[PDB]
Parts: sequence; structure tokens; C-alpha cells
Amino acid sequence: MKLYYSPGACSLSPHIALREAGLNFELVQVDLASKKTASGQDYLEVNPAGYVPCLQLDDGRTLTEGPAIVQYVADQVPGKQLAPANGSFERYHLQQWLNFISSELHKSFSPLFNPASSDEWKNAVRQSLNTRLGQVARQLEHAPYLLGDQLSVADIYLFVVLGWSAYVNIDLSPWPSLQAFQGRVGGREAVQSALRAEGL
Amino acid sequence: MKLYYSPGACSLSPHIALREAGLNFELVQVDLASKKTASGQDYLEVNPAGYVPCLQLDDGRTLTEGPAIVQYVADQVPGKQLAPANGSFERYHLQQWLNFISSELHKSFSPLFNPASSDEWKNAVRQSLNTRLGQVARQLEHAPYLLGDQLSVADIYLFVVLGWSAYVNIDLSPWPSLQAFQGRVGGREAVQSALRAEGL
Ligand SMILES: N[C@@H](CCC(=O)N[C@@H](CS)C(=O)NCC(=O)O)C(=O)O
Ligand SMILES: N[C@@H](CCC(=O)N[C@@H](CS)C(=O)NCC(=O)O)C(=O)O
Ligand SMILES: O=C(O)/C(O)=C/C=C/C(=O)c1ccccc1
Ligand SMILES: O=C(O)/C(O)=C/C=C/C(=O)c1ccccc1
Repeated sequence: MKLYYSPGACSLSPHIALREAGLNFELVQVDLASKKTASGQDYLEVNPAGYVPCLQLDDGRTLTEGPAIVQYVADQVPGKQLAPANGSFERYHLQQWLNFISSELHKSFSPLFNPASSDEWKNAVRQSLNTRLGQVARQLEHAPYLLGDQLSVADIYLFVVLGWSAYVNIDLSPWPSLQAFQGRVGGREAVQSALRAEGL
Repeated sequence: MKLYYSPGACSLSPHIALREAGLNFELVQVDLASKKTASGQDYLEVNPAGYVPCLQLDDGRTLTEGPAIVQYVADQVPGKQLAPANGSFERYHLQQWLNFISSELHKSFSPLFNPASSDEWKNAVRQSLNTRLGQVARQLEHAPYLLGDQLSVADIYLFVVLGWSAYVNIDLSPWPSLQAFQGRVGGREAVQSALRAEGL
């Protein structure tokens, strides 16, 4: 099993998930520019859209999109309880949060990283983010994790996205529950092992 | 079961899925400007983020995010095969496609429907879409649907987002396989019933 990744990128979410699952896998780094792997192979042969993550199975079969990948990972080690059982209502609730993180958080961070983007663009996105962060913050007043008392792959994804705040000049202090969350997920061994393996 | 919708918005996706599934439900229109439902209820009481779709279950529980909703819907009628079975590889592959449509397609249409979006934002997004729609056109070149020969809720979601192109002046002429896909899906009785039901 292979995870195509780039240090600090959103591929850190499946990376943390794999560790939390206690699975073994190979990291393959990708040059996000020439779209070539560390071993000099063409990545657009693996993922046509040219982004990370991509999970490749022993099979040769592949999966892209974080929310899909992290669900595949969790379902390999149900004992770890990293996602609700499929067919339970809480699994749809997991998927809801995964899509929220991806479409409402992650995609809003994207143009803040972009040097080309105007200041009128960035400021509109920053206002939307503040609002969406407020919503996530309120959720994390109810319980230490997005779905309650057990860590799920949705918390892992959220931890990764929130960790980008430092690079786009977002202070998380206005939301005590988001800082409490960061701290709580930040100090897990699997998470640390993942940051270490990525040089962070 | 209630579906909160706005005519022609992304909620048309669960709408079509519900009809494909043959399920009983009540459409509840939402004024996206004033954020009031048809009954005059404050819609933020229902979805804290303020957007459609939202699925309200018989028992009062709610689900947001298109990709979560359409999976719940499909899982209600497994005989109809609107999604591959949970735990199968092809179900992760559906979630990949659903997250792709949401984060890579839908979210890039969003600024185009905005008057207050700068022409810089719009030009960038149109370019992202040109590339991303190319990837989907290639996917739909030698197979009728996203997952192969079987229509799924991913195809329904794609069909709805593609339908937005006329309203924001996106020409799909460079992608004949996408127009072919539109005619393949748009010709289904549940799709045409939903269009009619939304007053379109
Ligand atoms: N929709 C994709 C987005 C993946 C994505 O935005 N990956 C970024 C890193 S966080 C990337 O590889 N860079 C963008 C690119 O070069 O295309 C997903 O959720 O997996
Ligand atoms: N992340 C949400 C996005 C939903 C969404 O962007 N809905 C739009 C219509 S397509 C909407 O209700 N408009 C936003 C608003 O009215 O403020 C999802 O995938 O369901
Ligand atoms: O969301 C995007 O468009 C995107 O490419 C995000 C990438 C983020 C990073 O690679 C990254 C690396 C180190 C630290 C923070 C962020
Ligand atoms: O993508 C969005 O965030 C968004 O607000 C999409 C809106 C879709 C529509 O309401 C719509 C309605 C009729 C025709 C085309 C589009």
C-alpha cells in the first residue's frame, strides 16, 4: 500500500489516519510541479488531476480525494473505531463533516496560500472562513471531537486544515474550543509520528 | 422526510435521488436571500451554515452536505443500486467522485453566481473548471457513467452542476462526452419529474 503525499499538505490527513490504524504502507513523495514521484515516475499516470493525496492498494487500484481515502483506511481497522460502522446514521454524519471540512474549510484556505490572488478576493474568503470556523468551534463545545467522545478521521482532517492557520496568519485564539481541539489531537503519538516522518 | 431546496440549486441533486429511489418526501422551499423557509421559519434553525440541501428525517434528525445526503438516500433502496454497497471498493470510488464534484466542480461554480466576485476570481475559477471538466469528459468518453455502466448518485450530482453552465455562460462544446452524458441522464423520468416539480 502506497500513499502519495507532500509534507504539510492535506495528504497529512490520510498519513495520520494510516498511523492511527496501525497499518503499514510506503510514503511516496510527489513534486507538485512536474507531476513526478520521488522515483522519477509520472504522477499524472497515477492521479490525472495531479494533486495529493492518492492511496494505491497492493492491487494497483487507487483512490483519490481525502474524505474517500480516510474512510477506506478507517474501514480496514474497525477495531480502532476511526469511523462509525457503515449503515449507521453517524456514518452519514461523519461524511457530512468530511465534506464540510473539504468544501467549506480546506477550499477556503487554498487562495490564501496563492500569491497571485488579489486582496479583494482573499478578504472575502477570510470573512467566510471566520464564519465557518465559528460553526466548527461551536460544535467542539459539545464534545472533545466532531462526533462525540471518540476521535474519527474527520477530526484528523480538521486538525490538518486548522494546522494551516499558522501559514496564512489566522490566529485561532478567538475560539477556545478550536485551540483545545488542536492540543488534544496534536499530542497523540500517531500524529507526532506523522509530523516527524514529514519533517515538521 | 423533508428536503430543503431552492429551485435549480445543488439541492436538485438529492431531489432527483429521492425520486430515483421512489421515496416519500416533502419539498420545503427556502428563500436563499432572506433565509426563510416556505412556512416562514428561520432556515438557520435547520442548517446553521444557512445553505441547501438539508435532509430532515422522519424522526427529526438532520443531514447536511450533498454527498452525505445522496448516500443516505441511496442506502434506503439498495435494490435500485444508486450507490455501490458500503464496504465495497466501488463505494469508496463513489465517495471519491462525490468529493470531486463538490470540491473541484461545485465550489468553482460558486463565485460565478456571485455579483460581488471580482473578475480576477471568476477568470481563475473558469480556468480551473476548464481543466477539471476536461478530466470528467475523458472519464465519460468510453463509459456512460462515472462508475461504469451503472448510474449512481455521483452522476446525478454531476448532472446538476453541469446544468449550471448555461446560466454562467460556460460552453460545453469542447466536451461532447459531457453533453452526451447530459442527454443520457436528463432523459430519465425522475430527472424530468424533479425539473418539473421545481418549476423549471
Ligand atoms: N479535492 C482534493 C484536493 C486535494 C488538494 O487540494 N491537494 C493539494 C494539497 S493540500 C495539492 O496536491 N496541491 C494542488 C495541486 O497541485 O493541484 C481532495 O480533497 O483530495
Ligand atoms: N458544502 C455544501 C455547499 C452547499 C451550497 O453551496 N449550497 C448553495 C446552493 S448550490 C446555497 O444554499 N447557497 C449558499 C447560500 O445561500 O448562502 C454542500 O455540499 O452541500
Ligand atoms: O489547498 C491547496 O490548494 C493547497 O495546495 C494546500 C497546500 C498546503 C501545503 O502544501 C502546506 C505545506 C506546508 C505547510 C502548510 C501547507
Ligand atoms: O455554488 C454555489 O455556492 C451556489 O450558490 C450555487 C447556486 C446555484 C443556483 O442557485 C442556481 C439556480 C438556478 C440555475 C443555476 C444555478
